[PDB]
Amino acid sequence: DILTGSTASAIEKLFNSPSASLGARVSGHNESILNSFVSQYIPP
Amino acid sequence: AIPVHPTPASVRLFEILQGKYAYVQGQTIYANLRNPGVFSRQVFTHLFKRAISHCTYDDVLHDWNKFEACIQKRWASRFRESTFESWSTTMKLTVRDLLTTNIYRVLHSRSVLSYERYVDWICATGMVPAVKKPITQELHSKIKSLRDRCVCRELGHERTIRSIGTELYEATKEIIESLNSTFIPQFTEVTIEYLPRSDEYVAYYCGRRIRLHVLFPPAIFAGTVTFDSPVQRLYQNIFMCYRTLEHAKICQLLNTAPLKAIVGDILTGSTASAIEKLFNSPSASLGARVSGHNESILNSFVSQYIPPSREMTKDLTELWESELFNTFKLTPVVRLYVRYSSDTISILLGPFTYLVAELSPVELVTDVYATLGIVEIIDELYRSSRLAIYIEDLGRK
Amino acid sequence: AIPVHPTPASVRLFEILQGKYAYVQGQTIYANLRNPGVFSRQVFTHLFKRAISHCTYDDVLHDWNKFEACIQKRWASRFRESTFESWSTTMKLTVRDLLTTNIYRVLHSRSVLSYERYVDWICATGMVPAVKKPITQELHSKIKSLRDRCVCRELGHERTIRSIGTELYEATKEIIESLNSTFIPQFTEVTIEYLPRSDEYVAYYCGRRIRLHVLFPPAIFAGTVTFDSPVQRLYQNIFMCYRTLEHAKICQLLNTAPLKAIVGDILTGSTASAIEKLFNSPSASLGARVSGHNESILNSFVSQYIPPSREMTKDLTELWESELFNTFKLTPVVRLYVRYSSDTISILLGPFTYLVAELSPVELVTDVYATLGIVEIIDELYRSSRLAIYIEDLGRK
Repeated sequence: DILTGSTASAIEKLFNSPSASLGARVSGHNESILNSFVSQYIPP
Repeated sequence: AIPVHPTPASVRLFEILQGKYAYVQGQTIYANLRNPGVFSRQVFTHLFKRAISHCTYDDVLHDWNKFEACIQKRWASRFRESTFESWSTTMKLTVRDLLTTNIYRVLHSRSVLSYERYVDWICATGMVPAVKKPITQELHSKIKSLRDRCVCRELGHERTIRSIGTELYEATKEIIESLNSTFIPQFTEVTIEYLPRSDEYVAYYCGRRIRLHVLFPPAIFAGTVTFDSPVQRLYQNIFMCYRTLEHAKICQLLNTAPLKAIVGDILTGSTASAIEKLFNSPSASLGARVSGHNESILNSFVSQYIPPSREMTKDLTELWESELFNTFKLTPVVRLYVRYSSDTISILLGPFTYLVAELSPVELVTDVYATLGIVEIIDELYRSSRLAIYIEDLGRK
Repeated sequence: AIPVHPTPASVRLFEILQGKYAYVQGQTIYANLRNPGVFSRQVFTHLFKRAISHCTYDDVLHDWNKFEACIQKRWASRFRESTFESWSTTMKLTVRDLLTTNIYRVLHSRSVLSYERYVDWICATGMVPAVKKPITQELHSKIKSLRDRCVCRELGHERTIRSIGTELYEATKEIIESLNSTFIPQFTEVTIEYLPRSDEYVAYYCGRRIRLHVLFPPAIFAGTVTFDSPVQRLYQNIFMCYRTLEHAKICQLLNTAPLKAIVGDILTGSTASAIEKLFNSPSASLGARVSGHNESILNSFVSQYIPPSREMTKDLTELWESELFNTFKLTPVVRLYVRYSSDTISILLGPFTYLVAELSPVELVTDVYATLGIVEIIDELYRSSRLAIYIEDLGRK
């Protein structure tokens, strides 16, 4: 369906998906963050 | 007691051969060994060999003596020599035209036996079911019609042609019984079962136990069934390739909004109305949310990672070509052309001609006869014939 | 009981051959096997072979004896030799001009039988319907007119030409009945149906059950119908390619505003009025909104990702060429030129000449006769003729 679709309904499907925004958490219920970095490493 | 064939594992494994998941450029070589092809060639060269070699030498002796007496009453060693050569050439043309037109109408005729369906079982399962079909009554009339076509070819006036055509009627009779006696079911409608006690394999073609040859036995290692045929091995690489093409199209549709945000007719158009259509579209601005109704964001980053897709299918195509060449030992013409070569005739036509199709009095192909024209077979089968020595024996007066 | 052909799955599969979705450079090779082409060649070489070889030798004997007596009254071994050679050359020219002009007017003549429509069923479905057409009365006059054209060619004064032209009238008679007796419907207006009980295939050409040959049976795996022909396999790759060309034009029209924003005649013009037109246009500034009437934005990023489109169609073209070459075994001239070669004649012209077109007394083509000129056929069919031996027999006095 995605590989063969109308590409207007297919974009309208994916833009409400839960697979469109990563939400990550690091906490111990009192512990604070100090810095954040992002990397796109893909192994060979 | 354990199901084998109609499972979501195996029927998924059959549709890869039809082309449904990751059809790439290497898989097209698999259709180079599903033609009728060589099997029409070996039925041809068997009926040509039997119809020629059964003839005698003494009938040719008085036939040329009938010929030279007809030329002695018309028009002396040079005179006999040009008449002898003409006679031999005319005889070769008549024998060539007296077989190859009779042999095609029985070749391209409908046969319940299909070499195309036998390959689809050898690949991807390793075992072949067969069904007995006794006879059907219209083929008896098709035996009579070629027999009514046989005496119509007897209308010519020569001694050897009556003796050649009689066995050719008999030789095409015994082949056409066997080429319509065994029917092979498609890939559905039959189940193959494994009872563990005295472990054999049983087929059920609509509630009837039929014959089933096993060529490479599947290994049943106590939880599942794994086959030996060279599609079971490529089963893991194909789905590892196909689930990225389904994943790259996911990554290519999330990176289609020209601007992204944290929230806390087209192919042939006027191109002014087309831009005016898309600029009010809901597909022009991504709005993504991450909240638990009290939870706050701290940072935001954006990346345009698109996974490799043209790299996976290049490798998959090379792997498919290598797997096909090695297991069945096909030899390319250098690619330019992909042919059969003799180790493939023993491994594919071997268990077909002798084991499932009950064809006893038939030789296999020679690897030069497998792919070299059709008229290139006929002249060499005339040169290697037992008749051509009898003709060249007449060269010494 | 289950519909097969008039479905949105199959009629979508037919328009790919017409060229409607992803027509790329590889698909143009498919039109290299839809010409009338070889079928006009085998009708030609059958009527040339029948009209030559039926002639005798004794008629040529007194015809040259009629010739040399006409040259003995005018102008002695060297004298006979130059007259013999001239006679033979004149005879060859007359026989060549007495066939090839009569054989073209019956070749390019309208035939209800089209080899072009039979290929469009073999590809993309695998099965061919046929309709019986008994006769039409203007063709009886077209039989009489070529018969009135036959005795007009009898106006020449030679013995062999009256005997050659009589069978040529008869040989073109039996062909022209069969080349107008079977009509093939286009791709619409017929439905093909599958009843499951005693499962055969039935065609309905406007409420009448007609003949239908099945060459590769489609596998009906309990939910859908999948065909075997080499367009069903490429059905998934073409739409995976075509839905990115429709998607790249979406990405190329959102990245056309020179400035983007978060909101909380042209081809031949004066180029000063053209800039003055576009600078007031609504197609010069993208305004995108993301709100739920209380919801606030937190970040904004911009990316110019355009998906690969020239990479998909390069691969699709290579895949199409490979699929066409392997399934039908065409051999290129090295590309420079793409030809038929003998394994394609058995797989395409085989079930046409003998199975759907009721053409019994006809041989297939030789692979050197398939694509080698037209005059290159005629001289070799004269050299391999049964008449040329009778001429060379006269060389020895």
